[PDB]
Amino acid sequence: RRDWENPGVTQLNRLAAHPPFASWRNSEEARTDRPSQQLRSLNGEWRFAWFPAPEAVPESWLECDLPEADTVVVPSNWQMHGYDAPIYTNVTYPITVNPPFVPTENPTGCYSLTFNVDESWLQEGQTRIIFDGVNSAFHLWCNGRWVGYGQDSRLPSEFDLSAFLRAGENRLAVMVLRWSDGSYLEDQDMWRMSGIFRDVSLLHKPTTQISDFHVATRFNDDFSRAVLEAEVQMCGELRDYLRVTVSLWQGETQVASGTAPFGGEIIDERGGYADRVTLRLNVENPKLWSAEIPNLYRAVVELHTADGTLIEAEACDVGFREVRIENGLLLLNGKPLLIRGVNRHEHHPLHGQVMDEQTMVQDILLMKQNNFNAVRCSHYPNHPLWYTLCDRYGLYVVDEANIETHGMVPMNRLTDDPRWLPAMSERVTRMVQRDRNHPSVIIWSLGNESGHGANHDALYRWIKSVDPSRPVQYEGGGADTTATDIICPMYARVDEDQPFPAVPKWSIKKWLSLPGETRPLILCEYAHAMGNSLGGFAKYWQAFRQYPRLQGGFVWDWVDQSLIKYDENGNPWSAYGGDFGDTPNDAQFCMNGLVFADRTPHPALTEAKHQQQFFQFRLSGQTIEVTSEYLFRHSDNELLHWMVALDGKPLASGEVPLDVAPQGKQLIELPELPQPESAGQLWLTVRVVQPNATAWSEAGHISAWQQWRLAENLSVTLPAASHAIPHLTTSEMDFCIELGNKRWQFNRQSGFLSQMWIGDKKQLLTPLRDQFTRAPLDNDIGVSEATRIDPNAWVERWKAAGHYQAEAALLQCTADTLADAVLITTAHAWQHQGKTLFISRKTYRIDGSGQMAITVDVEVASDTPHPARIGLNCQLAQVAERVNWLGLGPQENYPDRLTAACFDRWDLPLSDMYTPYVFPSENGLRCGTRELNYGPHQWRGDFQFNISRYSQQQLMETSHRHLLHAEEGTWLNIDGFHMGIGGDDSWSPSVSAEFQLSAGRYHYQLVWCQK
Amino acid sequence: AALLQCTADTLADAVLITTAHAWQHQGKTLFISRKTYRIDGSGQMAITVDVEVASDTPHPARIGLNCQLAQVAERVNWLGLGPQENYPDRLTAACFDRWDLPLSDMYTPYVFPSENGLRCGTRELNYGPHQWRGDFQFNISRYSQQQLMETSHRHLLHAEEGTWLNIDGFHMGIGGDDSWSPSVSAEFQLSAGRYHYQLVWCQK
Ligand SMILES: [Mg+2]
Ligand SMILES: [Mg+2]
Ligand code: NA
Ligand code: NA
Ligand code: NA
Ligand code: NA
Ligand code: NA
Ligand code: NA
Repeated sequence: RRDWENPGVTQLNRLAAHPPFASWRNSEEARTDRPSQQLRSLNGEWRFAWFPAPEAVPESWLECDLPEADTVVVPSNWQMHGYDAPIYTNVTYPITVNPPFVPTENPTGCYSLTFNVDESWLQEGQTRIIFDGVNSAFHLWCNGRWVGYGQDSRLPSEFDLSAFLRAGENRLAVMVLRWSDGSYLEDQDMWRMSGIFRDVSLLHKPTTQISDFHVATRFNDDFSRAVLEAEVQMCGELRDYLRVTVSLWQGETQVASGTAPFGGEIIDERGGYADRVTLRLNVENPKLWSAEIPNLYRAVVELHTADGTLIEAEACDVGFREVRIENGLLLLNGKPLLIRGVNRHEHHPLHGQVMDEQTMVQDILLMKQNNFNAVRCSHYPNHPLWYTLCDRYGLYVVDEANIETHGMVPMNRLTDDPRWLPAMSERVTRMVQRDRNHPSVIIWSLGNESGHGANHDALYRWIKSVDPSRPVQYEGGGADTTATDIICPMYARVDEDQPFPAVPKWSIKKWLSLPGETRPLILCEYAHAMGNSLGGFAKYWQAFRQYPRLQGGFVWDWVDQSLIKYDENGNPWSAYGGDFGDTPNDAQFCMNGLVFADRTPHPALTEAKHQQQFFQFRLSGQTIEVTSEYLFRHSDNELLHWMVALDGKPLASGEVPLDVAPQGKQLIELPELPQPESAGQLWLTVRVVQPNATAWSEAGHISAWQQWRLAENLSVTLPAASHAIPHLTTSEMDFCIELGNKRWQFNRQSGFLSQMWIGDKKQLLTPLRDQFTRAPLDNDIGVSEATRIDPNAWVERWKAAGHYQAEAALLQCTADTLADAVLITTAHAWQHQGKTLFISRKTYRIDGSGQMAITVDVEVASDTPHPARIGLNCQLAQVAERVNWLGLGPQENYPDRLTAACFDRWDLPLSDMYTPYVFPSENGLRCGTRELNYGPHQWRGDFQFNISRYSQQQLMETSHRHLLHAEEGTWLNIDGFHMGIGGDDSWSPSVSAEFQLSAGRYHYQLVWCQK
Repeated sequence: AALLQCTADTLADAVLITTAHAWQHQGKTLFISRKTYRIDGSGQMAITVDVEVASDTPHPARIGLNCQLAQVAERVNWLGLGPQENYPDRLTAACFDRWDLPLSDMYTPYVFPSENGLRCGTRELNYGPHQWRGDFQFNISRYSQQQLMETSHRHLLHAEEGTWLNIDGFHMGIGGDDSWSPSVSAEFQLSAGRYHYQLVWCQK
């Protein structure tokens, strides 16, 4: 029948979808969500054999275990065990586009498991098996007998095993197909794996059972009163003595309880559902649920007899919250939301796509600690535990159907095809039937990148029909089609329009007011965090706050999809597309996260935390205006800590308790501040600290911060008169300056400071020369390849202009002696094939104080691509342990991504000045620095810089970070100016005009001396 | 202007004059100006200017130099934005080219006198025997900033001796969204803290 090549057959003998069941036989246990004897786990060691195609599987395998098979762990992806290679492809399907057919060489995983079943389970009731996740299709045999078939890799497939099992030992045989017609609906930008990668369990239910139940909560005008409505459905034999009791608990305190026999109200001319019943419970002053305060209640559903005998119990956590769109705004419990969200794939560096509680909790904590309050299930229903955690920890979830047909041409070829409506409907309907009781889920999504087809409109309507409690969104077809209640574009920019044909990406501000538009706009994806990114992040947030209908978005995305491989000596390294022999592939585009695969933060995470703060501040005189962006909670676990410092020197600090109501304000006046001892700039820094621990944070957690320049006192006092005078020594080849223990050497042919001495030690490995380029960032590269060059990408424009091959032509080099110093003057012209790209004019003034003032003035041809930077560099001879500086820090920061950094005195080990992006590039920069100290060297001025053991050349020539090798000495890069990193997207120039080096003529000055 | 430094150095083919001033008021240093004047054997005077503006003082109306030339010519020839008066936040209509106008046209007769006649993006200015080169903004007329500031009606203005010249490295926006509250957009307020600009003065 080749059921895996027919979208008309997505399952065989599969049981209906429903909310999480456990069939407790004790109510108290259901109330506490404790383990159930009726819900067993079959996770653990299984038998597994790999085959190249289903036709290669031996018939003996159904009856008897294969001796060639290995014992492996389940759940898991067999690619992670190395049976075959995992594939990373973005848009292009991993298989030939020829729906509904798949390759004949279809990797087949044969899993089997011998397990016990107690006679008590077979003597009464129904025993079903549940597969939470099987990629991508599979057939099922129990004791040699065929049971059923299933598709859709991201939702549970359940079958009734009652007629197949026997008391004692039993053997399951599961044949998993890597590819199937269902693969055409699973073209998400991520690794292509397969296997039984989610929990497998055994559930026993009484013959007469609770087959389904829906929990709803509607409120009155001010939410002071609510009604919990619970529709319960049963299967089995109807009897008058049967009853359904639904009780609601708030902790240990029972809040309400209701009981009733089956028999619903009249529905139509044929009557009503005799097998259903709706219980309604009133609740006064309910504790509302929100990401701010995740108050949860427990709903216990009991199926029993009128005499009081319990037959079975189910239950769920209930969160009293209302989600509705009104007058253009998405409201939660009547208040307009501000989505601080992120897209999150289920990815583990070692386990692939198998999730575990530990990892889920770790992601959630990091998210809430960094001011995220929402997550989007990109792009499929998640592991069931994920919704439980979000309910409890408090995160707004967008539940997304497992539907993506990005590779099709056009994108909606399948979604507009009625013969694919069935397969699509199951992926949407079975998702709703499974998660509709989770309060964390506030929005349903019809899928991702599948264009806009009629099937979308149909399913969009189906949801609005079955579940009115949640809005429905979908981005395909233009982000604003008839299949979405929310304008949810991906990578739409703040002010810049991208008028693509048929599916343009308008600036979000303009989008809201297009003629006739009135819906709220929340980007389903924005701020592509690939590599050194998130430049311009602060621009979205400024907009979200000013525009009521710009209600935020979900950053793309949470964690890099890098995998772990081992080298020749067992050393692990982060691998990406193509590193497994997988081809065609999309290399590093699988790494777009705010954190590395191991959950170690990327520098951009801190920018997100800052911009996403819940407290806004304003300064006026000595009064700080604190404004809360919370919608429901008072600042009951926050205190404001202020600190005034002069050029890094702490001059005064204090603490004030924060007592601000949601959306309210608090005025805090600072004490009379004492005038600073010397000259310099006074800086004010405030921080919001949570004194007490929470479920998601430790005591002392900093949730927000801000800075302001206070009084500045310009130094107007001339330094002491030098004692000695620098001596100049002109020679055919050099201009040497001597001053005590110091020696400066300027090569007259190159016109560069080729060397410096402090006593007997040389200070340079490579001369100090100008630099106008940088090792290409992922955003500089885009989709350009050696095979497919993108002339539009920044990297290509620089290469094409000769920026990386520019050779300096010495125009002038003269030496002059002053009354108290030696003045060296140079002028270089960088040219490429007769084109003068840049002209550098400098003057070095070495005085008796032993200081070398470097004054630089650059000219950049208006018709050459704006340069990546304008500074100097050199390979210092020394290698120190610490790096001390006065500027923006402590973490890496760039022009368009430095709002999170603060100005102060920072001190870090040299290694922290290097950001280990898997794909190497220019990194570690720190802007707005007035003083830098390394070893015996000190540079002063107003510049940005990066210092490490890796030269820009090595960084741009190396593909993986583990292949880098510390160079001799330390490479220093001091820039007077540096281009922005961009990041609105990573496949087209995204550096905003204000952050491009286009002034034409640049000036900057540095002073080098001993610390 | 409090003088902090004024030195002279004889070079291989020129004389270098270095100065440093600090403008104060009530013991507060508003701005600091550092310059060097380089005069070579060609008779050209290269002026390098680097200013510091206290971050806590209101952003200055402009950053440049001014003086009253003894000269009084009839024409003003320049290579920059023109031919009409243009300011940083109102120069889109101006075009870059070689303009040549009568001195009076370098003056805008606003009934209520104020700073006027400026021209931006100028790389070369020619007046009488003088020529200034660089990348500056400028206005030139027979009325001083002081007279314009103290005179209520344009008909009460009297032509001063010689010609008043204002060469700006940077000039604040004029604004206009309204005329009863600060309206100069942030990007047009001189708030960088440190400014640099250079000029070359010569004859012919
Ligand atoms: Mg099928
Ligand atoms: Mg895609
Ligand atoms: Na697990
Ligand atoms: Na908003
Ligand atoms: Na990607
Ligand atoms: Na508090
Ligand atoms: Na590279
Ligand atoms: Na006046």
